[PDB]
Amino acid sequence: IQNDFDLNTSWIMNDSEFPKINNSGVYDNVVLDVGVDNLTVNTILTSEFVHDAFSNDALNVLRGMLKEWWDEALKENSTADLLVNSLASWVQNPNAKLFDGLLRYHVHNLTKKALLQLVNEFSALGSTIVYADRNQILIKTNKYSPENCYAYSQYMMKAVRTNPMFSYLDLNIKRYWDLLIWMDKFNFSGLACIEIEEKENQDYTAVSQWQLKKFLSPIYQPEFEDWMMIILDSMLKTKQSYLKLNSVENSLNGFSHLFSKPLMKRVKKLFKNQQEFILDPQYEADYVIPVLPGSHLNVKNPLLELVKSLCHVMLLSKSTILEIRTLRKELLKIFELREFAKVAEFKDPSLSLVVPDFLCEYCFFISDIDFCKAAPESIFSCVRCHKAFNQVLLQEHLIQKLRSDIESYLIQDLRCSRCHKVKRDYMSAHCPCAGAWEGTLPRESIVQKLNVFKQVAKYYGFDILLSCIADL
Amino acid sequence: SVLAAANPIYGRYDDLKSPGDNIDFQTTILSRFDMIFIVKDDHNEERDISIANHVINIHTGNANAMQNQQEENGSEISIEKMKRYITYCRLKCAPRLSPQAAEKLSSNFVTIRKQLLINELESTERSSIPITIRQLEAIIRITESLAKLELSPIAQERHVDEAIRLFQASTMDAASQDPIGGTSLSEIRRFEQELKRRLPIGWSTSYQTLRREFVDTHRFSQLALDKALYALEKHETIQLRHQGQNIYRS
Amino acid sequence: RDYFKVINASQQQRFSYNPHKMQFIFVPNKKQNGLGGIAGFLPDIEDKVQMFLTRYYLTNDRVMRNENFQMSITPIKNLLGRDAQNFLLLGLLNKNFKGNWSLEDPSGSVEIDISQTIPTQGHYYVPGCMVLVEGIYYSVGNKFHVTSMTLPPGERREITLETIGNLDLLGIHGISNNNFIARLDKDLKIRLHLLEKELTDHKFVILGANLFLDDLKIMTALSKILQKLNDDPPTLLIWQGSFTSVPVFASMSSRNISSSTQFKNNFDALATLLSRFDNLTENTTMIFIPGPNDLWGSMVSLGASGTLPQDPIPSAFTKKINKVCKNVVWSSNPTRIAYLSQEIVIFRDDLSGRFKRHRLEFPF
Amino acid sequence: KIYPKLHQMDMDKVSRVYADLRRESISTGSFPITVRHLESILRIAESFAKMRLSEFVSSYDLDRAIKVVVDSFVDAQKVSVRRQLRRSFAIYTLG
Ligand SMILES: [Zn+2]
Ligand SMILES: [Zn+2]
Repeated sequence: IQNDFDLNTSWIMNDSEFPKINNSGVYDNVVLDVGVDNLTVNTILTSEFVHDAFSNDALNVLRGMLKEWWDEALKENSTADLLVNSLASWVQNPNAKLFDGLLRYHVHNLTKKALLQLVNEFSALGSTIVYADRNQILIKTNKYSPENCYAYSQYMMKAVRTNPMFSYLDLNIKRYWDLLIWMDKFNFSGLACIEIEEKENQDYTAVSQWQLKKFLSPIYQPEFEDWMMIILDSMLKTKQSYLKLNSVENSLNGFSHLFSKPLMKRVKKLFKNQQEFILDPQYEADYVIPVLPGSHLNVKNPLLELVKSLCHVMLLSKSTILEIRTLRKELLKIFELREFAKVAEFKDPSLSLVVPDFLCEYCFFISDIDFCKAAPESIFSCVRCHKAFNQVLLQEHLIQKLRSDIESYLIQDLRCSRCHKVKRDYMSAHCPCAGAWEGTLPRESIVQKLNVFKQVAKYYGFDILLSCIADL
Repeated sequence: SVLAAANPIYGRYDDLKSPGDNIDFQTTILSRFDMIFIVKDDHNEERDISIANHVINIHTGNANAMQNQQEENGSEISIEKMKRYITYCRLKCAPRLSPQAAEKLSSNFVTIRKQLLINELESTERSSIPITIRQLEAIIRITESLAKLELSPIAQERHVDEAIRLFQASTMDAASQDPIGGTSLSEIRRFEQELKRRLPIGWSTSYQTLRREFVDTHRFSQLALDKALYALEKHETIQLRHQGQNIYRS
Repeated sequence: RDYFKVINASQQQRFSYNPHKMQFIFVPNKKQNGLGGIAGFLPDIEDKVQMFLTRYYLTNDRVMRNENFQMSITPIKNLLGRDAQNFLLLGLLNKNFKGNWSLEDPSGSVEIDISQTIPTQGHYYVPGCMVLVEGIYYSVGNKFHVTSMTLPPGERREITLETIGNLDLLGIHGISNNNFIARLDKDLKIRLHLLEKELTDHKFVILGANLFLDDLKIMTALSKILQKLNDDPPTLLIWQGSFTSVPVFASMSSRNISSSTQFKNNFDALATLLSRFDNLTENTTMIFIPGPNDLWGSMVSLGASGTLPQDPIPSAFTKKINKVCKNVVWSSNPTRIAYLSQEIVIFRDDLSGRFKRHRLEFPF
Repeated sequence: KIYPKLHQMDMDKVSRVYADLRRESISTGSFPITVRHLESILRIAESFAKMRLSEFVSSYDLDRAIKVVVDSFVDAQKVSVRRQLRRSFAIYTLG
């Protein structure tokens, strides 16, 4: 029977994407970075009508087997430890025998439920989840000083571990954040201390990871870097002054008063020089807008995107909106534009192409890799272990993703335009009510997806993927 | 011909209140009319953006040019030419029906009559909007007008389909617009309790199995189908996919 | 021999059917008029709406052209107002959302009573098949009590052709397009007479299905076959079935040979084996038809049944066979060749098991 | 004598303001808002242009008109949400 094509099997085969939580903004409270490990094993060990359910008896037997393996590995058995490590890779891999996609989907669903339950448990106490993933969790702490969060963090992690459903989890704390500007996984900057020491002021280091910097003109990226450094310094200074004094927070309010006039004068000077030397042939090199995979915006004046990004980075405050808006209007008055104009609206200068459930053989690390937003020298190597990846594997995975995408588009359902009820007949012109059928999966979405596959394959050396395109 | 613009009681239609006490007209007066359009106001912000765009454009500083282009590209014609065309078509042609169209009209009328009866026996009050033989005459005259528009001396399936579509729009917007008006609710809460307990989030089950189980129990088919489709109408926990076979709990 | 063509499902001309004009209508191909440089192969949304309409229209015309039928069938929607009267109707057969047996027509759908059905033997009554139903309507419920059931009869080539004269569907001599419609029957008899002679010299031989190019036994048998064959090369040689015993898909381990590389390797040895049968390579053209679990399908189907208009073998994995042999053509799983006076179609899949597992059951 | 003319007005600002007023309103409160209020905004701007004996509407008059309309809508709500709406609508009438 397994040779036949069935819809539910098709949908459980290709249901491989994993959700995540991202809450952008500027935080003055301390934030701790933690890592979550042994998630799948804890998910498995912890916990007629439905036809898609996996067999209960086999699930119970597997849970008991895993439990005895855990117990034996606790009593100094290296082989049991290796088996426990390789269990997840065995589960994911279809090449292994006794493999059922239903069991894989069951494990994935249970992992989803366990992760949401863990997020809820973290939210039970005083906490704010900034970022979520299968490997990384960022939690906003109520306090203001990293030195004061030692016992708090230890008690919180101890209570988390003592929870019966989270007994087997492994929790590690990596970094402590003093002042963070978080908008995306690949785009953030802030001050961090590795670990809090005693009787001594901690070491603070500044990080600056901004893919948006790449899409600037070659001559304005130094200006962007310098002004980002200056604004971070100003925010740190105002937070320190407010702390010395003792949905609005005076920790950051009034920080833009430090660098307003120099910024305006510099913007005027940049505008004058750009106006003067834009049409010169020998100066045409530094005004060339770079092209990168995933780039789709076509725009002309570089200073406009410079100021747009420099304003959008400030606008993430969510508590000092009015001051930022006044500054932005004043900046836009230098040009002959208007406050709410379309051309003065910031957008994402890149698209996304993510491959889920990417596996490393040497380290058994599972993570979703982004082919567009991620920087180079990270697609080709694993994150934890610095081992190079196989390339034809990357090409094959991209091809499989593309083919599954095309199949999913081709097997989509039909929905009525006026009332969103679904089509329930094989031949019929339209809905019984008014309205014409439309597809659940629009055409332009898949067209853009194929466009970005083309761009990605063109950027690097990807020949079999190009052949896959050519056959279409 | 009679064209009337009227407002319901309490201003807005107030869908929460029953249609019966939203329209003060008697059954006799509505029967003479044959196209009744309920123009509801909606907020989705995309139609609102488009409408604001159109209004600010139709401001006299802009539209006075754009409409001119509609007389230069041949997309739209002037008013007086339309007047001459309508008077000429009224004087010249008068189409006629064909037997296949007659059979299709008969079957469609039987279907809508049956649907009205099935709504009435459920709601157990008389429908505030009736369906009678005058509506059959209405569809016939709509088809006649559609054929008259193109001067064709006969009316065929092409016009009949459009006429039936317009009539179905103008009857489903008003008459069958939530005929229940919002065993009682006791079985509803019992029904919602069991599927929540028995069926977790992420899986799916066949419609036939659920119907079999809840017809074997006291719920029966009439209560379950309405309950299932309203839980669908809640549109926050249960989704339909792969025709009516898969009941997906999002 | 010249004046014969082999065509794939990708380049077949599109012709719609109109129920109101009772005539086939040419449809422009998306590639010829469109750009096609970005994505031109993606069909539009209404295509799946109209596909079943087209199939039903063609079946309706075929049925109504029958000699016996001049009694007349009745559309489904015209069955509401009558009861205790016998009728006749046809349409799609499927299972409704509830799980009962139903017949679907462009007018509408009804239910089926099967408790006393006597079907015409010799047919595989399968969901998705046009069927002729004779029964008695009953308005007490909605059950069309069936008493007999038979598939529609078929027609020969000449009688169906003459209804459109001889239309240029598989146009080799001439084609039709948007501007004009073309027909030809003058050279048909001439080419028939030409084919009647020297036909024994123009032989074409086909092999079995699923010749896996990984095992030694198949290679040895193939070498013996080529040893017998190289002396007298035929006109066409066809290999059908999969060329690899395991579907190719994602390999999670880089320690061993990649499955794609293995698939490339398997055809490379075939080029070497062609080196010792030069007469066959020189005089006979070669045809390859993809199997169920070849490269593109198994990538998402993993060896199970998938899309029927299957893509040809990718060029990147056949860069040596094209250079050794002088005439090799890869086509889709359904492929059509045009001879002088013959139409030949080749189709490789599983049929008997499919029709055995999905046979409808008749109480008796 | 004076008839103002309206050429250089912000399309997106007024469109977004009207969309925002369509949001909230009956969807959260009770006061009804329709397309006629957009024409009211335009007429108020024209009147403000008339006040100075000018034939062309300037941006300042549009700002004054939008301020008047948004204030009139704001101060007709319950005290539970008045401050929240007031801080929500502070970006269009920034001045
Ligand atoms: Zn690794
Ligand atoms: Zn509809």
